[PDB]
Amino acid sequence: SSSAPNVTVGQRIGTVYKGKWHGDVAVKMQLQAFKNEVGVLRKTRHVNILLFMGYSTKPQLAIVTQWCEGSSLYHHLIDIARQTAQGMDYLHAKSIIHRDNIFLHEDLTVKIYSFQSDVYAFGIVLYELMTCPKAMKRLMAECLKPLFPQILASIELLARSLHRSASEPSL
Amino acid sequence: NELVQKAKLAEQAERYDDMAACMKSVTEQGAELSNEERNLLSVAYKNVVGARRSSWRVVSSIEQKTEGAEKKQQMAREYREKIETELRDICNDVLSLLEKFLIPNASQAESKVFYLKMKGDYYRYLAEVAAGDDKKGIVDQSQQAYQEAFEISKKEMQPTHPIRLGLALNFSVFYYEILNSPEKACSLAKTAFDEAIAELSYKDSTLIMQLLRDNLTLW
Amino acid sequence: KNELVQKAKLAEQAERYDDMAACMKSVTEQGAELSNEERNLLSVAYKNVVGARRSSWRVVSSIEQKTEGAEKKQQMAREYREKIETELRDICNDVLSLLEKFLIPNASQAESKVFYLKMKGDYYRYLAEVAAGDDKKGIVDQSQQAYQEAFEISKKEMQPTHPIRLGLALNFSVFYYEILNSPEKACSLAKTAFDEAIAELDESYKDSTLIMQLLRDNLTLWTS
Ligand SMILES: Nc1ncnc2c1ncn2[C@@H]1O[C@H](COP(=O)(O)OP(=O)(O)OP(O)(O)=S)[C@@H](O)[C@H]1O
Repeated sequence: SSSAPNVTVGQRIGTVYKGKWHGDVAVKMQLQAFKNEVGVLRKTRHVNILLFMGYSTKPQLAIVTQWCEGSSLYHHLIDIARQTAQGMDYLHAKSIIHRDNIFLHEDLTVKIYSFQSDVYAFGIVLYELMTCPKAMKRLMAECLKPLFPQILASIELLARSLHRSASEPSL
Repeated sequence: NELVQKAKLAEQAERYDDMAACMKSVTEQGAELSNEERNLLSVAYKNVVGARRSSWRVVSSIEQKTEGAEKKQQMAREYREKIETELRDICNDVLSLLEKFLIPNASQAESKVFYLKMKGDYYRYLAEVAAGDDKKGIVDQSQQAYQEAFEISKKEMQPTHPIRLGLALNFSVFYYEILNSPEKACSLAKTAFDEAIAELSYKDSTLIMQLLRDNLTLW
Repeated sequence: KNELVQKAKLAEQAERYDDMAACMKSVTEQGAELSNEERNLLSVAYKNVVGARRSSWRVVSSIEQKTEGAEKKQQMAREYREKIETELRDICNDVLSLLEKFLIPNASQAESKVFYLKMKGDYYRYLAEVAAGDDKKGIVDQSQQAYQEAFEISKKEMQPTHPIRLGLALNFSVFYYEILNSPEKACSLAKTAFDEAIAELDESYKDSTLIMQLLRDNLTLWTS
């Protein structure tokens, strides 16, 4: 019990919309351009990032993708900023050039011409998130004014931060 | 307002005995606890009974599962009564201040409702603690305690005021558990959940309506 | 005899330890040798009865600092801290009295001697964290001495990856940085202690890991 206190296609957004194919999903509802962006976007897979859950062609061509529930980049620190750099870095490594989005799943896993073009915009996104170590600011400035594997190493150096001590556990 | 500040402080440290103990004093003055001192005495004694009721629910469980051992069950029972005695001792300490100091000084409808509901719960805890004929007398004391509150607040307070739901939530919890009569339990909550929805503080109200909702799907 | 252990367990399932500690010290007065897990009962029984008072002391003191912009509240907040201080001091002096009187003197086994001596050094440290005047200084040495005696005994006979020795070096280190403010000596002890275990690290490995992660996480805290 408990006493008083103390003290299928579903929802739509856009084209984009929600879905229900084998569970709640997102449906990415011109046609030639839509297919082209589908082909480039559909490449991402085989990672913890940029995951899909289905596809559609008719009666309305669309892409079914896995859902996400969390404090997205705009919807909402370093724990994800590593993920974003890694995911874009890994996709860049596989030779997908984006030159262009970040949504939190479980509130912990943030899900997302040349590589540097994506670097330029990522520096701006990182800057807004941070506005703290000075290394974070220096990395963002360098990107706006390096190789993504170098940016990932830059985050590693930014991982120096890790109050109060902690004794043997009370058991 | 030294006692309240000390109690505010004993809450921050999580020393709940001192919470109530210095809160008893301002009640003993014959004053009408404000909307804050009401809550401070409320959390003060709630945590003191939550602990013993939480210990009792453990020791009682052990006493059931100790069918094997013979002397071991003796100690397990011996300790249980030690908690119940600690549980009862705090309860009598709260009801007494209730009847002597709070309800007599009560003037507002929320004041009377709060203190009788407080009287109602502190007889429902005693009911579970009670074993036999005491259960009958104490539960009979329990039913009267809540009922006075319920008939006060059926008309002397707005349909959405939190205590009206707080009276609805626990009065019903007394209905199902102690009386073993879910029918009255769901009837009270459903009426209570219904009249608020029609009348639909808001953030406060929805905090407990979920418990009103869960009770309805519980019994 | 065996009944007291049963009641202490019955007080660590009800999560009421003031009786668990009270029953355990009663077993201590017997003067016999606490068994492998009867000793552990005493540690957790007393480890929780103290931890409750320390954190209660922590917030109250923190309020005293935050409430520097007043008089009556600070007087009462200071007064309430002195109440948590005194309660804690009593519990400290109770455990130590058992250790030096009954447990340490009969600590025949090496593992037991390091366990108690570390525990004696440990429960001395709790006394130091609250003690301010020269009492802190007196407590600082006795924490140091007892920490050290266990520290030496552990090296002589005990393995370098045992949970106690690791917990001893994790605790001793916390004394260095917190009570003494010598992070150089803290990290040297913490770093050396877990470094040695890693060399010989290879159920037995799991427990050492939980302390070791505590050891290493402590280090990263102190470095920066
Ligand atoms: N798989 C998904 N899980 C959860 N939310 C999603 C998912 N796919 C899309 N959304 C939401 O739907 C919104 C639709 O907007 P977006 O597709 O991100 O951008 P857009 O509105 O199409 O405009 P642009 O210019 O193309 S970025 C997103 O901002 C998310 O909030």
